[PDB]
Amino acid sequence: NRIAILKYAVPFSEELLIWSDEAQFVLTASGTLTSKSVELNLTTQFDVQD
Amino acid sequence: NRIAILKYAVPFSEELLIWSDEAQFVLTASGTLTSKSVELNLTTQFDVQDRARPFGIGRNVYFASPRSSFTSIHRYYAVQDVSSVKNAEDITSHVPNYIPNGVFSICGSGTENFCSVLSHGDPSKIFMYKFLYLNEELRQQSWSHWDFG
Amino acid sequence: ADLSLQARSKLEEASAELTSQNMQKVQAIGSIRAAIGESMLEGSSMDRI
Amino acid sequence: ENVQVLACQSISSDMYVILRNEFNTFLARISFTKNAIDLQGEPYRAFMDM
Amino acid sequence: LNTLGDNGALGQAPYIHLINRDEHEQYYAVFTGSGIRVFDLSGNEKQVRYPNGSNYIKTANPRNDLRMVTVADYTFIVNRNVVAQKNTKSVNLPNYNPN
Repeated sequence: NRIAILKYAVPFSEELLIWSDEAQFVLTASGTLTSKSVELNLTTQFDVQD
Repeated sequence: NRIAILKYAVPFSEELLIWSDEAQFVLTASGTLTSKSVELNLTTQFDVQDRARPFGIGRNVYFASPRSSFTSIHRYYAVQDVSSVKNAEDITSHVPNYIPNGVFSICGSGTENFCSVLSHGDPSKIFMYKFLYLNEELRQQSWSHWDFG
Repeated sequence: ADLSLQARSKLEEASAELTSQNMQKVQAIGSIRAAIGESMLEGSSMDRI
Repeated sequence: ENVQVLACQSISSDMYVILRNEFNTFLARISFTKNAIDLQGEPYRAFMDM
Repeated sequence: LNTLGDNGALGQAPYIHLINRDEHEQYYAVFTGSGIRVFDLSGNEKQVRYPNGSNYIKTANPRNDLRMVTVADYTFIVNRNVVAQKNTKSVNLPNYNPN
């Protein structure tokens, strides 16, 4: 619901963290990524800067 | 992402530990090994060296990390829950500068609760390390040496 | 001349079957390529499967 | 003074830092080993900064 | 360890990214404001040649505008300013009247 551009992404292992100015995301798939099971959740709301 | 050569592998039932310098691995399959499901995971990042002979008394593995002189022994506890691997902690923190340097063997007894490090820096001495593990809590660790003449 | 046309029909039935079997192939081979890549293991054995 | 630290980057056991003087640019490493001496000889692990 | 060069040999504000491929091969990919220099951790400078041109590195402030990832052997480099563009005049068939 808020047009947030994506600036930082840190891949760990089984989860990718997407960081946008005031909302943060986790990209986790389970098993293979595969597109069908790509998934994304809005975890935190803290502020990051450019 | 880092070309790591493989030096040490300590077989356990269920899991095999692969120890590159700067990267450590566990080879666990579940059921049969059966090529298909062989699996491998990057557990820990601690530093091992070429002459760091690892000898695993039980669940935990002791390996000597050579300094410029007076090596310091390190201990890594291979936990079945790969979630809690943490890192390899030093066991000669209280007694550094003690082992001479060139270590050619690490031997111990699980039943007798000790491991002996003998080094060619000072051939005569056998550096005893006696420990007493109680339900994963380190009750006592003692460093001493035996001089045979 | 009927059987000659009928031979062409069996060619088309075989041709349609090969495409249908080929659709499942690229899905199945493509899916395996996904897991071997993410398996971070590489080597000759994974090239074999 | 007048020294700019361009980049400090760390390998697992020691960190290699390259720093710029107003005349030169140098490469040097800071080693975090517990007791070991940095150079041969070196009676007591001297702290001479270069 | 060995001196890299003169004061101005590197950029005024360079982007420096350490490379760790092997226990034997370790480097520092420092980006001048225009151009690249690559030194080994021993201090020796390994010369860089720019086939296929450069003009991708040239940046007023390379610290902010460069994002790199060091894979096993070589590193991918993004200039944040440069906008990706589709290649016109490379069509599969120029006209190809279908009928």
